[PDB]
Amino acid sequence: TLAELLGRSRIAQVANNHKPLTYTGKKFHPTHQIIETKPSTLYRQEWGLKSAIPSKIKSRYLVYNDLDTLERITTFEPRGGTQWNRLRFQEMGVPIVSNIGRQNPFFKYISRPE
Amino acid sequence: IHVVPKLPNSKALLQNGVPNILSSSGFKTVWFDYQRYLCDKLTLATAGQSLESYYPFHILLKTAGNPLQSNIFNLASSIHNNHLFVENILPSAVEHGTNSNAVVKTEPSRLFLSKIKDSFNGSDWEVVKEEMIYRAENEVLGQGWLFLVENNEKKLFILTSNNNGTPYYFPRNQSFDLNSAISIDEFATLKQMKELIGKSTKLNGKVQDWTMPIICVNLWDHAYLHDYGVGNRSKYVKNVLDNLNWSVVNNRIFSGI
Amino acid sequence: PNNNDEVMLLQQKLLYDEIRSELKSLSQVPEDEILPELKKSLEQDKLSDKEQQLEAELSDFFRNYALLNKLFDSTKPYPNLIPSANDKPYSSQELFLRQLNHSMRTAKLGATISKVYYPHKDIFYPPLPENITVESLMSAGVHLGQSTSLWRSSTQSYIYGEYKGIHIIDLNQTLSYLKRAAKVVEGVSESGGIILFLGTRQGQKRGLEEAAKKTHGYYVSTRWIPGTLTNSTEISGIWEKQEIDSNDNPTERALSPNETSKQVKPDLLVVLNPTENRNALLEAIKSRVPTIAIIDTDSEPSLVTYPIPGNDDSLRSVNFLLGVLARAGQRGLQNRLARNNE
Amino acid sequence: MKIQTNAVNVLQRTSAYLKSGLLKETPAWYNVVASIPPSTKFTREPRFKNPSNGHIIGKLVDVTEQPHANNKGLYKTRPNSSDKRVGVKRLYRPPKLTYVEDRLRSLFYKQHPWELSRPKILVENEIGDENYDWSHMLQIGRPLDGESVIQRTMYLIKTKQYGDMVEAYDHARYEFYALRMQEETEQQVALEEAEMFGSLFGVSAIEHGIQKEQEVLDVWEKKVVEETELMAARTSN
Ligand SMILES: [Mg+2]
Repeated sequence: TLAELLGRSRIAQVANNHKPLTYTGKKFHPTHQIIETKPSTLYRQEWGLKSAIPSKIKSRYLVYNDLDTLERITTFEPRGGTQWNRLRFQEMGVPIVSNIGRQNPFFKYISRPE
Repeated sequence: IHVVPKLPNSKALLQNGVPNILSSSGFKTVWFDYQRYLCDKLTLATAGQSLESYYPFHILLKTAGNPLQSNIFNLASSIHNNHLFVENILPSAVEHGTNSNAVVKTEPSRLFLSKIKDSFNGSDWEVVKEEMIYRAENEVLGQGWLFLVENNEKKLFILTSNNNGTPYYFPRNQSFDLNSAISIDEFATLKQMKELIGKSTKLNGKVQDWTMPIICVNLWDHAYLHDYGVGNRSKYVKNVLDNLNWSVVNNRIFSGI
Repeated sequence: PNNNDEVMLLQQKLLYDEIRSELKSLSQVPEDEILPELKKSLEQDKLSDKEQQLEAELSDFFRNYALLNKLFDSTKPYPNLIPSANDKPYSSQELFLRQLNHSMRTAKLGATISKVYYPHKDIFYPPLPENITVESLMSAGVHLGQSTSLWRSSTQSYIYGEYKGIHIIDLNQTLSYLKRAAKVVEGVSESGGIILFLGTRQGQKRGLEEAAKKTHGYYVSTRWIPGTLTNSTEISGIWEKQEIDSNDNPTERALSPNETSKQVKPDLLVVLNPTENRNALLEAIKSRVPTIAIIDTDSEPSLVTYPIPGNDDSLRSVNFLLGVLARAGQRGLQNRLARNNE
Repeated sequence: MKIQTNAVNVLQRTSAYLKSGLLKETPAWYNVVASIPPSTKFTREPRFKNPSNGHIIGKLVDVTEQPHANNKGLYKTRPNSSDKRVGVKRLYRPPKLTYVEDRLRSLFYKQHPWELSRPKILVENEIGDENYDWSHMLQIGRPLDGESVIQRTMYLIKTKQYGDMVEAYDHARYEFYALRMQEETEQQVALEEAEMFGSLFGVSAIEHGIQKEQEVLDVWEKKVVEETELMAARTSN
């Protein structure tokens, strides 16, 4: 059915987020999912959102909150810069270690009631 | 999704391999298995990204300058190189499946043999083949690729790559093995290359290289071991260079008409 | 095998450059250096029977193809390329042509690409209306309506539900409405009617121009002049009309001034963005011109004869629906040109 | 806006022009529209089911269907005020589509904030071509991301291998960690191996950031100096 397809659509895959797109507090990790469009689609203002992104946007990365609003605009910011922070961390090749010597969370360890 | 290209006369290739070079089992390893292995890994690496809509040759150029995309570059370079090798060693590029053609006598063209003499100080094609076999045995300790390339100055020269090294982009030719020791002359070449890459003003730190391959020989174990065995890779390279498809190799040389 | 043939020409080409270069060298030398010495030689020379042969053979050869000739009358690719010397490196132009050769043959070796969306193919390879699925419509984003805050409740029956603060258009109805609209375009095209494609949102021109081209129709991408249909004589009378046969070939018959001032009304109007083209829709109603339009959740369905429920804000969705309608028109045109042949 | 009449009746208004003789020649569209009638009802249509979750719309539970006591310990013997209000509006309001997967998606990205930094392409290729076997997480054609985990979790609960959604989710999460660790190593090793064979790179990611920060820090230097000189003059007053 159409409902089944919609639930699995790429737009459905992005978790609902209404966090401020302009946040001036302390940032410790990414808050919005970066959206990327290919160069061919960018030439046609196609991002896979509800409406065409304004042609003024030359970046290929954005973050958004609402597909449409009462102001008849998309709420988005044309930035994708948290990906470069992650890739620069990867280039520094420093593994993240636990200062408390806890078990690795990414391994299925056999824990006990200690 | 990147899919393995269909090859001309594929039924013959799956039955009698490539005559005088590979058997049926040897060709299944190099192309039907390894090419599937590469394309699947490339699809897993690039699916969901902008690179999925680009052909492997364009992917390697786009990613050649990105250190953390080397895995994608290696897969794209290997995929492009393997079909360059399988294309010039193929009995016939045209599909004589319904024409049952068994007479394909391809010989070096006049333009190729004229550029060989010009670029190799009058050496004949046979002598150049011996230099190519020698270069492969002494410069490629393990996996790699042997190329006959043409540069912007119309000169044919021999390039060898380690593992998946592209002939198109000199910063990624991977012609020097730094695991072993290098001479001061090799270090000078590397130092000069680094200076050229630093003169580029582009924010992507990319340079212009117009080198193009003419002949490609796969020096990976996936191509020779099963039929020749460890240590007999020079007998494999000799057979490949003696049974090249010159309809393809001649077409790779720019004529200008 | 035949390279020598080209070599024979190049030889002459090189010789021609040599002759021209030293023709210009003698154009600088003063006449006092050459002329008197040259004339003196002739004064000290005696013509022979053979020398005289060319004395008059060249006079006529120069009095026939230089003086008594008509100065005027009442390698195919890149024919202006200046090839470089075989010793010199490739020129910038030759490198471009050398790269183009590589692009055709080698650049696409290694893999083929399947199941990847290319935006241009929506315009140049639109599907037929019978092969369209809900999946295809959904892939194009046609189901994404407006914000629930902007709902025009007259569209209620087209809505499948609300999701992520927007109304989801029911693609099952979109498909049925699209098929009906496509058949209308095909009918009008097969009947020889004038089909006008109107869309004034940025980026729609390319789709609009190709749609008109493949249906032998017309398009407007810039601005709908208010009165184009109701005040046609004051706006469009000056522009040229033409007579055409059943094969859409110009008959070439000159048109009487009476025939060139008559209103030429479209037989069918397709509107990509009806919410911004109220003027055109009202003129179509006044002029009894049937209309097709994409109706988004905030758009009034009753203003058009054949609504197509769908997202009107995305160029992909619009160009997908326009492409289907354009191909439907093309099939009607091809069926009309075929019945004329047989 | 009023339901318009004149857009859908062009055929009937035209037919009056032709019958009277006001219009001599039949238009080319006339026959086509006659064979394909426009839809002219423009009605609001009721709906009795939410297509997403199959919830029934328009059903009233009668007191006879609630024989047992409630959470408060009281029996229901009469309709309550809500039961006595007409609910016709619910039949016509577009149903809110909901999905269990949406709850897991929000959880996954709350647990793994940096997965958001991995760019996602929302442009679809062809939804109808997706032939996925969710017995395994990796699939040819799609990236490895949070959605791979969600779809794997649903397959586990659908095959009844796990009963609780949490257990299926945790099982899928570990499969995701294993695949992510193999990719982080393939990239590190590929870079290391290339440098060992003489690969050269112009600008690294760290270098790219330094250059961009310099461009900004240079403009900032000028403005700071300018605004630290206007203050000195303005304050002198
Ligand atoms: Mg809209």
